Amino acid sequence: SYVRPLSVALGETASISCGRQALGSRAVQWYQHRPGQAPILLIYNNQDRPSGIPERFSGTPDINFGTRATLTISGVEAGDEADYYCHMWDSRSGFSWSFGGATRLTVLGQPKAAPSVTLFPPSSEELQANKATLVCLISDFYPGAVTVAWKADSSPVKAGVETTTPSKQSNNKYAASSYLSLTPEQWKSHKSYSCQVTHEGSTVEKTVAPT
Amino acid sequence: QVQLQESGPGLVKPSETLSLTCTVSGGSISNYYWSWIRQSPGKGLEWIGYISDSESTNYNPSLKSRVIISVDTSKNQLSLKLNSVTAADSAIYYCARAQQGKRIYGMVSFGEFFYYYYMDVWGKGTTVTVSSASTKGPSVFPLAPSSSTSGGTAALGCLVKDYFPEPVTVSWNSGALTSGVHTFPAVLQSSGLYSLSSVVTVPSSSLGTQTYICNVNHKPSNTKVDKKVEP
Amino acid sequence: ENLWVTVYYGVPVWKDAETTLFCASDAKAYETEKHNVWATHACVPTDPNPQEIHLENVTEEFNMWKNNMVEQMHTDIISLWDQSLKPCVKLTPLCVTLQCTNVTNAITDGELKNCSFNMTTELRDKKQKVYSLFYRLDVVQINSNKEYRLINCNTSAITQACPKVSFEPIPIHYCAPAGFAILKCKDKKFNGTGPCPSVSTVQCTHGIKPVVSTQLLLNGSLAEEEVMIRSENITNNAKNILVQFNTPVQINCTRPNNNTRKSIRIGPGQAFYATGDIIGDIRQAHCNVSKATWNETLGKVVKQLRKHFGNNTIIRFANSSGGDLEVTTHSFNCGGEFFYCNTSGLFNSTWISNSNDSITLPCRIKQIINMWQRIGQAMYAPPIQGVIRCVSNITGLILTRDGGSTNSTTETFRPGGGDMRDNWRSELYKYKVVKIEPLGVAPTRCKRRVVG
Ligand SMILES: *[C@@H]1O[C@H](CO)[C@@H](O[C@@H]2O[C@H](CO)[C@@H](O[C@@H]3O[C@H](CO[C@H]4O[C@H](CO[C@H]5O[C@H](CO)[C@@H](O)[C@H](O)[C@@H]5O[C@H]5O[C@H](CO)[C@@H](O)[C@H](O)[C@@H]5O)[C@@H](O)[C@H](O)[C@@H]4O)[C@@H](O)[C@H](O[C@H]4O[C@H](CO)[C@@H](O)[C@H](O)[C@@H]4O[C@H]4O[C@H](CO)[C@@H](O)[C@H](O)[C@@H]4O[C@H]4O[C@H](CO)[C@@H](O)[C@H](O)[C@@H]4O)[C@@H]3O)[C@H](O)[C@H]2NC(C)=O)[C@H](O)[C@H]1NC(C)=O
Ligand SMILES: *[C@@H]1O[C@H](CO)[C@@H](O[C@@H]2O[C@H](CO)[C@@H](O[C@@H]3O[C@H](CO[C@H]4O[C@H](CO)[C@@H](O)[C@H](O)[C@@H]4O)[C@@H](O)[C@H](O[C@H]4O[C@H](CO)[C@@H](O)[C@H](O)[C@@H]4O[C@H]4O[C@H](CO)[C@@H](O)[C@H](O)[C@@H]4O[C@H]4O[C@H](CO)[C@@H](O)[C@H](O)[C@@H]4O)[C@@H]3O)[C@H](O)[C@H]2NC(C)=O)[C@H](O)[C@H]1NC(C)=O
Ligand SMILES: *[C@@H]1O[C@H](CO)[C@@H](O[C@@H]2O[C@H](CO)[C@@H](O[C@@H]3O[C@H](CO[C@H]4O[C@H](CO)[C@@H](O)[C@H](O[C@H]5O[C@H](CO)[C@@H](O)[C@H](O)[C@@H]5O)[C@@H]4O)[C@@H](O)[C@H](O[C@H]4O[C@H](CO)[C@@H](O)[C@H](O)[C@@H]4O)[C@@H]3O)[C@H](O)[C@H]2NC(C)=O)[C@H](O)[C@H]1NC(C)=O
Ligand SMILES: *[C@@H]1O[C@H](CO)[C@@H](O[C@@H]2O[C@H](CO)[C@@H](O[C@@H]3O[C@H](CO[C@H]4O[C@H](CO)[C@@H](O)[C@H](O)[C@@H]4O)[C@@H](O)[C@H](O[C@H]4O[C@H](CO)[C@@H](O)[C@H](O)[C@@H]4O)[C@@H]3O)[C@H](O)[C@H]2NC(C)=O)[C@H](O)[C@H]1NC(C)=O
Ligand SMILES: *[C@@H]1O[C@H](CO)[C@@H](O[C@@H]2O[C@H](CO)[C@@H](O[C@@H]3O[C@H](CO)[C@@H](O)[C@H](O[C@H]4O[C@H](CO)[C@@H](O)[C@H](O)[C@@H]4O)[C@@H]3O)[C@H](O)[C@H]2NC(C)=O)[C@H](O)[C@H]1NC(C)=O
Ligand SMILES: *[C@@H]1O[C@H](CO)[C@@H](O[C@@H]2O[C@H](CO)[C@@H](O)[C@H](O)[C@H]2NC(C)=O)[C@H](O)[C@H]1NC(C)=O
Ligand SMILES: *[C@@H]1O[C@H](CO)[C@@H](O[C@@H]2O[C@H](CO)[C@@H](O)[C@H](O)[C@H]2NC(C)=O)[C@H](O)[C@H]1NC(C)=O
Ligand SMILES: *[C@@H]1O[C@H](CO)[C@@H](O[C@@H]2O[C@H](CO)[C@@H](O)[C@H](O)[C@H]2NC(C)=O)[C@H](O)[C@H]1NC(C)=O
Ligand SMILES: *[C@@H]1O[C@H](CO)[C@@H](O[C@@H]2O[C@H](CO)[C@@H](O)[C@H](O)[C@H]2NC(C)=O)[C@H](O)[C@H]1NC(C)=O
Ligand SMILES: *[C@@H]1O[C@H](CO)[C@@H](O[C@@H]2O[C@H](CO)[C@@H](O)[C@H](O)[C@H]2NC(C)=O)[C@H](O)[C@H]1NC(C)=O
Ligand SMILES: *[C@@H]1O[C@H](CO)[C@@H](O[C@@H]2O[C@H](CO)[C@@H](O)[C@H](O)[C@H]2NC(C)=O)[C@H](O)[C@H]1NC(C)=O
Ligand SMILES: *[C@@H]1O[C@H](CO)[C@@H](O)[C@H](O)[C@H]1NC(C)=O
Ligand SMILES: *[C@@H]1O[C@H](CO)[C@@H](O)[C@H](O)[C@H]1NC(C)=O
Ligand SMILES: *[C@@H]1O[C@H](CO)[C@@H](O)[C@H](O)[C@H]1NC(C)=O
Repeated sequence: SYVRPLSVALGETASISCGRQALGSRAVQWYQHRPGQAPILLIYNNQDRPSGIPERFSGTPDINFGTRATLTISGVEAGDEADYYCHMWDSRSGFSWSFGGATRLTVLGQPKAAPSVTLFPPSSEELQANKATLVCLISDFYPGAVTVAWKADSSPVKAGVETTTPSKQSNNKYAASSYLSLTPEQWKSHKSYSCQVTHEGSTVEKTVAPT
Repeated sequence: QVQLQESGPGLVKPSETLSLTCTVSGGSISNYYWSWIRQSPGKGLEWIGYISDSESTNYNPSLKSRVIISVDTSKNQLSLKLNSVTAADSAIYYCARAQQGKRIYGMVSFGEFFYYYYMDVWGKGTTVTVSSASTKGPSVFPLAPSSSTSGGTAALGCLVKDYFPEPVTVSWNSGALTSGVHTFPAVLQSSGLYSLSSVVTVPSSSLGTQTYICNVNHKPSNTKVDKKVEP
Repeated sequence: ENLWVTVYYGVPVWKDAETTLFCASDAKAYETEKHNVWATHACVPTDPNPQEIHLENVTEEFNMWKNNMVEQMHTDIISLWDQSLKPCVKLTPLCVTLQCTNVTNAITDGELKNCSFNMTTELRDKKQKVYSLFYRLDVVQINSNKEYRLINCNTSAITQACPKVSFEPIPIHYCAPAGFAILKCKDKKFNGTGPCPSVSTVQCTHGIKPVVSTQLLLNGSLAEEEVMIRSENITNNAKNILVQFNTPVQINCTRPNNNTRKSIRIGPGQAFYATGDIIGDIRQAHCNVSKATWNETLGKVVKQLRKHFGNNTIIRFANSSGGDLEVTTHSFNCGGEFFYCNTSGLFNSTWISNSNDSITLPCRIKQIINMWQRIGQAMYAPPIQGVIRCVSNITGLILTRDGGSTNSTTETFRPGGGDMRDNWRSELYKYKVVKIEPLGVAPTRCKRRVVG
């Protein structure tokens, strides 16, 4: 149905159990999948890793029955964090079409990174189009949990606010963006507009004003 | 040494036939197997079917009634066709090269061997949305530099107003500038159209003028838009 | 010139006699596991050293086919089987209707069946629904889910072999009482019947293992020098053919399935041993036989075969074609499970003009058995835990001709097992029972002291 969570300290090895354990002799495939990217198989046969894969990942051979297919990751790092699927093929069960239930690997103890916020006022060409959007961009922040509150002056806006859920980038840090839709007349009326981003206990505020 | 390229519409009306094409450049289609996998948001990835080198199909029982897989001999491409699609059929679609393995736990003559498959090479993946809503070309507005941190450093960007559907590809100077680029994921507004932003971090000494232009492409809209950005 | 009769007591004189023999076997404490049916609680221990006394000049006629030691041993095995079955649990309530499904596999192959059924508990009023694993041969269908019954329930009652007793054959020495003796033919080239030039006398036979077998003979004794062909009459097709090897072939039989035993209580004291679910792969039982050695042994057989069929003639081998399933397959017991093997791969040959590659034989398994053509009380062999693997010497064979055909054109040999006694004859061919008549009267020139 849905994903099972796993948490590991940074730099410490981890074992990933496989659901629907086999009834007879089995050949298991371990796939590494990142959301939005192409899945990479780490182990096609239970021992066996394709070329290019680091030696840190390993799986159990079923030399003697009774062993449980697990995925061992040594030197756990940020890049290891991901979703891992366990494709099972045993002799007793028939054709196994579905992959295993996903396993969300999270790496604990990662160093937190302050968010880099950049607020952009609406373009003049957008104002000619009779529309206005304030664009608040947040990059390179971990852990990926932020709250965005918009202010005009003192006042909060609370309307026309649309924010993306944070998404991981190649930096292994998260990235989120917030859009405040406004009418050009409302943009000209107020003195300045402020984007407030709260990350953990800290809070960063950026301000922009009409020309 | 094998490359897979997924090409398709990216948007299909509900209750219509979806088609996709997966071109292979590394090797002949008739030596290895091929398979289709789809990844829908909020769910695990799903194996839907595979095709053999000798052109023998086999489908997942859940979708068996609606899926047809084909492979072309003249072109190293394999096609996927899905009938009576709905909003759930919309997902990221991957085609992958599957190799066959034989696992023997007893003696072969009586049986006691089962075949297993595994996909070593994957394509980048094409996204497909299913909705009655029409296509909407993007509106590109430049984001002027604030003039931001005591230098080097300053930031500019491009805004892609509401469009449909995903994805939008963004390059800068036709791929000439790669450093400092960061294209954020789009937001689905209550309007029903996505909106994204793309920023570049450059030194204020670079200004000016370095003549920074951003290029935006929307495959469903059939429109390619280039916009100049300046203070 | 005057001759008088004189009495001599203890003269070496004997006559052919049939008497009641008794058992003898060396004592193994076996304090851990006990009570194999043949050794019983007791069988008389063997003498520390047996005495085999050669008889110079003595030539005695033997007939292995008119031997009574065979019939005695036959009735002894049968009676021993019944004596060991009496105290064990009889499965009269196990004839409930069974709802059975196949054991899980991808359906590329599957004999064995998963059977659920009701069963009386210990309290008379309460009932339990339990499940057991049954091989296909033990059960037959009547009508739905599907519905099944045990094959025996319409022919006879059934009783479960006690788990402690072992079916392993141990050597049993047949001994004659005082006043009788056993004569042993030591002729290497000895035909089945006829005058034996080299004869010795013994009080007890050698250690004979009562191996219950069909087709090929197992764990027997090997003839020295040439292999031996023994029949009651060679030219008669109806009479079987006994073959004894000089070199033993090796045969390995394994049941790879890693079975489990489930003890379900079916009454006060009573306990049925159901077959639990298999652990691991589903593999069927088999036996390999080295193709090279079996080709050599088959070659030596046909060399001795042609000595009775012409120096040149077509001698071919075919599979069994007569009778029910229990006579068509090489039936035997290994570790407590009863194996039944397709032997067609061993007897598919034709002989004319004078890698490892081990042959493999498929073997099915039955848990309900009626050996020695027994109609009536059947036996349920309890399941054996773990994987089974036994190595056996195959020392002999039992063959049969096809009979009516155009003579001397081609000769065809198929394996048969018409009777179980032929297995006893294969090891009793050399022994014979006689009674000592120690009273001899002869004339000498000796007279007793006159009364007058
Ligand atoms: C009576 O007589 C009959 C007839 O002789 C006899 O029948 C035999 O019974 C045996 C068991 O009783 C049975 O044995 C098993 O045999 C399996 C097959 O062995 C052969 O093939 C394999 C594979 O060959 C492939 O792949 C190799 C590896 O890359 C490759 O080099 C070859 O080129 C070949 O590829 C080619 O052919 C493929 C088709 O198979 C094709 O797909 C390819 O495209 C290519 O064309 C060889 O490795 C052997 O050398 C033999 O040649 C064997 O696979 C199996 O054991 C495994 O399973 C056991 C239990 O399930 C485990 O306990 C054991 O450890 C093995 O598991 C290991 O390997 C598997 C798969 O490789 C892996 O999934 C596991 O994780 C585990 O890996 C670990 O060990 C391996 C190596 O051992 C290491 O590499 C890893 O790093 C891990 O450490 C059993 O060995 C036999 O099949 C059967 N024979 C026949 C012909 O019937 C019967 O036994 C006799 N019985 C009596 C009466 O005594
Ligand atoms: C032709 O001749 C050949 C050669 O003689 C025959 O081959 C023989 O084949 C036999 C199989 O049918 C085989 O017998 C068995 O061998 C098994 C393997 O032995 C291994 O271990 C020994 C060490 O002990 C090694 O030396 C050897 O090399 C092997 O590695 C044994 O495991 C078997 O033991 C059991 O079964 C018999 C009868 O069923 C019992 O009498 C015996 O006590 C064993 O049973 C107990 O233990 C098992 C263990 O799981 C339990 O499952 C079972 O319930 C029993 O446990 C209960 O009882 C004990 C004792 O009271 C108690 O402690 C416990 O708590 C429980 O209550 C068995 O011995 C022969 O070894 C093999 N011959 C040779 C020389 O190896 C061939 O069959 C012949 N052909 C024909 C047609 O007959
Ligand atoms: C089984 O059946 C066979 C055949 O029927 C029996 O063999 C016969 O045994 C009888 C009695 O033992 C033999 O009769 C006697 O023969 C001896 C031998 O003659 C001597 O001279 C030979 C010529 O030089 C010489 O080669 C012989 O060598 C043999 O014998 C000695 C042992 O004595 C041995 O050590 C050597 O190696 C040789 O093998 C031998 O020296 C002969 O001497 C006898 O005469 C004497 O004995 C009688 C009493 O028996 C006495 O009355 C005389 O006055 C004289 O003193 C006697 O003739 C017969 O030859 C054997 N062979 C036949 C009949 O063909 C055998 O005994 C049976 N055994 C059993 C267990 O039933
Ligand atoms: C012959 O036929 C019999 C039926 O009479 C089979 O016996 C059944 O075997 C199945 C196995 O497929 C058993 O089903 C399993 O039951 C387990 C019992 O649950 C216990 O644990 C829960 C807590 O989780 C307790 O609340 C409960 O009281 C029990 O103590 C389940 O745990 C199993 O669930 C697992 O498998 C499912 C499969 O979809 C997964 O989705 C789950 O996540 C989990 O991994 C499972 O449901 C059944 O109970 C057996 N019945 C009986 C009467 O024995 C034999 O197996 C069959 N044999 C052959 C050879 O065919
Ligand atoms: C057929 O299947 C049965 C299962 O029903 C199987 O019996 C099992 O064998 C295993 C052996 O692998 C037993 O497991 C052992 O149990 C003992 C009991 O305490 C433990 O001490 C053992 O621990 C050792 O092995 C570990 C392996 O990781 C080591 O890490 C450890 O340090 C010890 O050295 C071990 O766990 C199991 O108890 C039995 N179960 C039963 C019910 O008998 C049988 O072996 C199978 N046979 C075949 C031929 O496949
Ligand atoms: C168990 O397996 C047997 C095969 O050994 C199945 O028997 C078959 O049943 C189908 C009915 O769907 C018939 O068409 C076939 O002819 C049967 N084959 C044989 C060899 O008899 C049986 O249906 C299976 N039962 C279950 C419950 O799975
Ligand atoms: C007992 O039941 C068996 C079935 O298990 C009967 O065997 C059948 O006998 C008939 C003869 O009328 C044959 O045509 C069938 O082929 C037999 N079936 C099998 C599976 O062997 C047997 O006749 C029954 N005996 C009695 C006395 O009722
Ligand atoms: C075993 O060999 C003996 C020879 O000692 C056979 O006995 C002879 O058999 C032939 C015919 O086969 C008869 O003509 C002779 O009269 C028999 N001789 C004696 C002394 O009885 C015996 O038949 C052979 N047995 C088999 C089964 O071939
Ligand atoms: C039956 O099994 C025995 C042993 O389990 C086999 O004997 C082995 O033969 C191989 C040669 O292939 C030798 O390397 C081993 O050393 C032997 N083992 C022993 C204990 O001597 C025998 O070959 C098997 N026979 C068949 C027909 O399968
Ligand atoms: C024993 O094996 C032989 C050959 O392996 C089996 O003969 C086969 O019989 C089936 C019909 O039952 C035919 O379709 C096959 O063509 C036969 N094989 C050959 C090679 O001719 C025989 O049936 C087996 N015995 C049992 C009881 O299954
Ligand atoms: C199985 O047969 C073999 C013959 O290959 C037997 O091994 C021989 O045993 C006898 C004693 O009975 C020795 O004189 C031989 O030297 C042995 N042969 C070899 C090659 O060493 C083996 O004992 C038999 N196993 C049984 C009867 O259980
Ligand atoms: C078990 O007994 C019940 C009676 O309570 C019956 O309804 C059911 O069909 C029985 N099940 C089988 C497999 O015979
Ligand atoms: C030997 O067998 C043949 C059958 O071919 C038979 O006619 C003959 O009477 C038999 N001879 C004896 C003495 O039994
Ligand atoms: C004997 O072999 C024939 C093939 O000639 C086959 O049809 C038959 O089933 C076999 N019988 C046995 C009992 O193996």
